[PDB]
Amino acid sequence: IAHHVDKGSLYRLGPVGINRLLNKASYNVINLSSNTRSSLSMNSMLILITIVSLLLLVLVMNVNFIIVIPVLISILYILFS
Amino acid sequence: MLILAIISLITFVSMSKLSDNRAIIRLINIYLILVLVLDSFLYLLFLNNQTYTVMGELLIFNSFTFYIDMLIYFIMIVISSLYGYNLYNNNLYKTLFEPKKELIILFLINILGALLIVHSNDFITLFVAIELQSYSIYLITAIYNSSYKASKASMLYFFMGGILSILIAYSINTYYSVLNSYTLHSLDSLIINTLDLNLILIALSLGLLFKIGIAPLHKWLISIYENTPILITIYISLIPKISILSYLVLSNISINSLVISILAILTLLVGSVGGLLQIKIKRLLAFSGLTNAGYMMLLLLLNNNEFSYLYYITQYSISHLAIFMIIIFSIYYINYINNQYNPIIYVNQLKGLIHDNAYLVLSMAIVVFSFIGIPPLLGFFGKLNILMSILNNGYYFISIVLIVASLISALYYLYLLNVSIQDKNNILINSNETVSSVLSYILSSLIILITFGFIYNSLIIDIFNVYFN
Amino acid sequence: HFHPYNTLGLATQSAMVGLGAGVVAAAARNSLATGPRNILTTFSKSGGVVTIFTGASIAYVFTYCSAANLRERKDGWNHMWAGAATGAVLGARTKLVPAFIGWTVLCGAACGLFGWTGARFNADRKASLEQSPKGFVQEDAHQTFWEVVHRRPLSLTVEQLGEGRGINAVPIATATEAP
Amino acid sequence: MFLTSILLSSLYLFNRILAWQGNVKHFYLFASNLLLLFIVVLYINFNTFSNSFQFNFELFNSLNPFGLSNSDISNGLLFGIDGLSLTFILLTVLLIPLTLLGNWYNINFNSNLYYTLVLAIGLVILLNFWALDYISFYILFEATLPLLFILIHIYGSSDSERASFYVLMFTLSGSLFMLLSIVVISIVLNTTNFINHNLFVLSLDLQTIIWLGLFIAIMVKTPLFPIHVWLPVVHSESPLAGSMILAGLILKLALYAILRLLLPLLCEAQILYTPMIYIISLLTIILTSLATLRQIDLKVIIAYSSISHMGIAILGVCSNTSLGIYGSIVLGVAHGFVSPALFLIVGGILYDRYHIRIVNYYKGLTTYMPQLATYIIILSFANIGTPLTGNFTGEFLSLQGGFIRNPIIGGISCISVLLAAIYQLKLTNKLTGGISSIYMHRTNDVTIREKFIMNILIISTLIIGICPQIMYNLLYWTVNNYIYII
Amino acid sequence: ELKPSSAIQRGPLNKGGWDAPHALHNDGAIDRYAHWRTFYQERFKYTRATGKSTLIFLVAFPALIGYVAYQSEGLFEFAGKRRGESVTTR
Amino acid sequence: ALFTSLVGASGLGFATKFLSNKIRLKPAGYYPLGYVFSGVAWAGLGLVLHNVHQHSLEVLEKKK
Amino acid sequence: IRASFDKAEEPMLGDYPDIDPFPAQL
Ligand SMILES: CCCCC/C=C/C/C=C/CCCCCCCC(=O)O[C@H](COC(=O)CCCCCCCCCCCCCCC)COP(=O)([O-])OCC[N+](C)(C)C
Ligand SMILES: CCCCCCCCCCCCCCCCCC(=O)OC[C@H](COP(=O)(O)OCCN)OC(=O)CCCCCCCCCCCCCCCCC
Repeated sequence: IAHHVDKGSLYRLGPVGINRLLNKASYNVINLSSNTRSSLSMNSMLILITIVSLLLLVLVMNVNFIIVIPVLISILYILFS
Repeated sequence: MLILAIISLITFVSMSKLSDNRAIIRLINIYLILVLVLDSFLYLLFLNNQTYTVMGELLIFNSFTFYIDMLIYFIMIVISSLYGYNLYNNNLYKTLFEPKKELIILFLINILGALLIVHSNDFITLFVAIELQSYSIYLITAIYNSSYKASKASMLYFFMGGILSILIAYSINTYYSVLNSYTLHSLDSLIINTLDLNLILIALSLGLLFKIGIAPLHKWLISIYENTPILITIYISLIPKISILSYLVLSNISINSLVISILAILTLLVGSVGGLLQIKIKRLLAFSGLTNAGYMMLLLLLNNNEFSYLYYITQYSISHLAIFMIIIFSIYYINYINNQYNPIIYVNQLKGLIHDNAYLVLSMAIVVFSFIGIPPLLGFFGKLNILMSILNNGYYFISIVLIVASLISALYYLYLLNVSIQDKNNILINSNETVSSVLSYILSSLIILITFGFIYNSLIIDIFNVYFN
Repeated sequence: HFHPYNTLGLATQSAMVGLGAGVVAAAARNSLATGPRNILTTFSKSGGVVTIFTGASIAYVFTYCSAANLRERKDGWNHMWAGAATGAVLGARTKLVPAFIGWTVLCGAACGLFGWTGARFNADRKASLEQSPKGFVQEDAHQTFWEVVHRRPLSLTVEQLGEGRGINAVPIATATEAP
Repeated sequence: MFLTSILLSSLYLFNRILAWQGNVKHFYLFASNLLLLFIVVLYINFNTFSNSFQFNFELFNSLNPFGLSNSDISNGLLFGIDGLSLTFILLTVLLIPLTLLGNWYNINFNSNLYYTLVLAIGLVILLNFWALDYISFYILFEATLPLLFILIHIYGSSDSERASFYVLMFTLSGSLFMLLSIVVISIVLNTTNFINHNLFVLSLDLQTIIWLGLFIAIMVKTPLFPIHVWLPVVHSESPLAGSMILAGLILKLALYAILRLLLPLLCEAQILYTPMIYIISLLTIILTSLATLRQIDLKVIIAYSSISHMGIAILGVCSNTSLGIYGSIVLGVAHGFVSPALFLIVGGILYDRYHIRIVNYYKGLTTYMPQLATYIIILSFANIGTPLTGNFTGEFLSLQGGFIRNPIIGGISCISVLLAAIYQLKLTNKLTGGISSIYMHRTNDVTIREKFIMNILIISTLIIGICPQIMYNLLYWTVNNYIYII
Repeated sequence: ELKPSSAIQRGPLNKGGWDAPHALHNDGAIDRYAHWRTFYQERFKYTRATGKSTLIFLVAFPALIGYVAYQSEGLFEFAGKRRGESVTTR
Repeated sequence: ALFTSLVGASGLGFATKFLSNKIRLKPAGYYPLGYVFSGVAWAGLGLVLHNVHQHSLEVLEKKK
Repeated sequence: IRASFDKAEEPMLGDYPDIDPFPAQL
């Protein structure tokens, strides 16, 4: 208990697993704007995707709300990992 | 009375020499002080939420906007004292913190453009005033032109402001194509039922919001805030936020907005987890602005949000302004000054700050526990009164994501403290020259508002009960 | 009361939507990238995004509709089971067992906490405090949610809590009276 | 004018003692000892025959922001006591000079900082027990944490940094959901108050939601098994006074907050949920006291001991019985006596001398320090539940009240008397006996100040142990208050 | 050309006081052992033994004590009892 | 009371002058006249805020 | 090494010698 439960598994839901989760997620969302040599073309193509993608989400969304929850879970998965 | 200041000022600056520039700003500082003191009494016009429309269905004057006006003047009195006063009398700090000739010109034209939004009823007044303040942020960014980073940032800010100005203009004319009207006063709550004004008013809101730093399009603003020098950036961070947000909070066009709710969730997420593994202080300090602009986008979804907004505004403005003024003072104690425009960058440079001017660390601590929301400080009642509006009105998943975002954002706030209260080998024992009395009194005043400002919470609410109800 | 779901219809609608989101994100990944890229590297150097969107869509809506149909009620637990299936699909990309178990448990808990607050990002209009009856009851009535009273009916206490612990339909005093 | 002239005199005297004496610690001891004199004179004028809140004062009202307010309309921050508050205040105030005593020669570098932070934490947890709003309870509930962060970070072991982080992190993260629940109360009732709040009834579906937000914060602060996680490291890497004020007063503050805040207006909720509390209480008594057996470090053992005793304590609170409430109070006060003495024995007499807290170095402390070994054994046996000490009165009435409400949970709750003895005597015989250790060179006997602290903290257990009736005059209202047996 | 100013004269930082002589011979083996034991969680990994203990103490034991606690709420009073009187309510 | 608001706002002014002396790495009583200056300034802000609250209460009384 | 729980602790240890457990009494 003092190793596998107290210091093992309660820290993975505690401060030792949250550090690794936030480390990975922050590394992903910082490297999201990494690749391009030019900041202007990257930001100018990033303004396009949103006003495209938000509009498509709202197209999906007024029809059925259940079929847009996994789309947002997957966008969070690709943005944060 | 900004108009008279600009008209008098640019004629006066055309005739002064370069060496006079500093003292000119001192004059303007005192000028704005006597626009607060000798002209405050106009609050007596605004009893019981009496609103005026001036220049013929063009500018709307209520007392919400009067408070925003007074807040913008107070923060300019601060920023103008930062440019117009010396830090020390060294041969160093004269070539590091030196105003240009035309700097105060663009400052007052910017405040003019930022006031003509919050006071605005029309859409072409909105568009002309956004264009005026957008030009002013273009030129305030590019005025320190002998810097590679500031010129690159001014170009980036030009193109990304041009897109989000043409998106606002497209939304205004899209609104006009379905209603022969310019006001949101025409809407009057019957029309929204029988008319699909969702996509229009939401696209208008978005094109206004992406200029703040809402999170799908947040990287370019963090780049501009890191590239600009240390004095330009405490102005261009604060002003478009409070101007554009107190426009959009005043006119309630995104209520039950699913898109604003997604973007508020996404803002609170990638602002708190964005600025975690970062080592530059303006970066770290600019993702604090992303989360605290996230807490506003919540209040856009609200009806009747004028308490939570204004209190958390003057909260964020004092806390903002104080934490930028503290790392101006830490520049004397660092062992390494690079980059003349931006002399402190890396957050490990303030490392031994408790052994050299320990009460600068007392100051830094008091302001940074207020960003977290610690209850003896003024930041907590701001987060509290946002929470009282969120839970009143049905936003239950928004509330727990707010809380998780506050907990994640406390980490890189406390990283400033972690670095500041540490051991340093070589401590200062005595300094010949000391810090400007009138300029360090401003930081002491900005702390005593944050510390002992929970006193007046009762008084303010009673005053809030009379002039807005 | 309720109405059962069409698992096949909602599943194939979500499959088409996930296919569309996969194509859009693959194109956005091409155009926001470096190196030698052409029209055919959309599904070659895709990073497997279309599998992410497709599997997450089909698994969440199939497990949500199936769990709602076998339980014959709609509440926050169906989002927990569906989010567990989504975490199973997202966690199989990392080909490890304790990873997979973590993705299932924590994604199911997060989606259950989502679906328990109403499963809505935005607000509900009739359920919030501001648009609901609040304060004290004006006269005696059925005390709805968000309302305060001074005294509650004891019959309601026996019906809601139980007939057991220290709790009775008659107070212990007048149950023991001399006549 | 009078009460302002007192402050203008006392701040001047403070400045002069600063200018002439470099330390303050004399003036801090003097001030906290005067606080004792003041609170016991308030105890003399205290009326026990009234359920009322006797000494009331409002701060930060509209009509008088700076000071006292006598108006027909009140929106400031209320303060006042009953018996139930006042007991803890007594247990608070006699602890405050002792921690100010407890580091009288340890801290050398920056004296005035450390003693100011320690006294300021003690004053905040004084005012925690005076409060009467939900918000004014909560403002001071969280005023401690910057002072605790700055105290644990600057001074401590080599691992000061992670411990100061965890005392901000977990404590904050539970207290935020506590704030959520406080907000939801304050927008339904439109009044945060410790006076009226038993009168209002909420819906069962609405009590069902509010109670989770307060209870998981009490799970964080009285560390129950899901988050009992910061407690050993924030002790094991604290300095001395931070560890004493933490384990003597902060845990009992959350034991107070489960009485003051939850049991009056969540009653009809609270009955539906006592088996969940009994799950978590039994499961934090069994599984933390079993994790004590495998420990290499020495302050960490007394930390997990504090977890096990608070796990016994809270199943008397939620017992719906007169016995359980009174037993939880006498456990809380007696553990607040006995436990900082144990943190002195590991931290003051044994870390100031050898500077290493690993258990494996320490053997045969009797033959060079007989009266320390005398202390170590009679403070060991006072911790277990060996009677005539007040710890057993708390444990016994808490186990009895927990046996009322559910007998089978009391059957496995009663084995805590065994499990609390195993690790404590397993530590005690390793410290007390054996040939004196080859690693430890012989050092000084226990000094007069340490023996002074110990003698006080042991007499004050023995008086409650021989006669627990000495403080029933405060509680006999508040033992009947929180009971809901229709 | 940008160096912090000449009027600093910064000096070294001591911690001050008395050099307390070493009352303890530290053991390398005991120190390495204890540093390995306190920081165990940064090298902890899931195996079958971890899975067994994490199943039984975090999932199976709370569920068992849960079932026992919810079944036995209002069963037993023993308060005033007699021969031939049942003590279970049910 | 009007007087306690004055004394406490002057105390806030004494706090600002103290903390502003002590950022400068000065002693506490470095320039003693500035305590009077800042105390009267922050007391004047207390005057203003108290009078505005007086008038707001008097407006609320006239609505009956 | 010799006991079963000592083998259960093996994949956790890193840069630690992993010596044979022997009783200090025997
Ligand atoms: C001789 C004139 C002196 C010049 C005064 C200039 C002040 C500029 C400063 C602006 C920002 C600072 C905050 C001012 C708060 C005014 C509250 C108010 O009253 O706000 C109310 C409602 O507020 C809100 O929604 C919430 C704002 C909450 C402020 C939170 C900060 C509290 C701590 C600072 C306040 C107490 C410090 C007093 C120190 C003795 C409406 O505003 P109002 O229309 O009643 O304006 C009053 C006209 N007054 C200025 C001439 C009197
Ligand atoms: C930083 C955190 C946020 C801070 C928020 C809270 C701010 C607290 C500021 C400290 C000031 C509070 C203590 C002084 C107020 C009480 C003084 C007083 O006069 O009490 C009045 C009360 C009744 O007096 P009255 O009704 O006028 O009739 C008298 C008839 N003989 O007489 C009495 O009943 C006796 C009252 C005894 C009060 C005992 C309080 C113990 C602690 C005293 C020191 C508090 C200083 C703490 C500083 C740290 C800040 C928390």
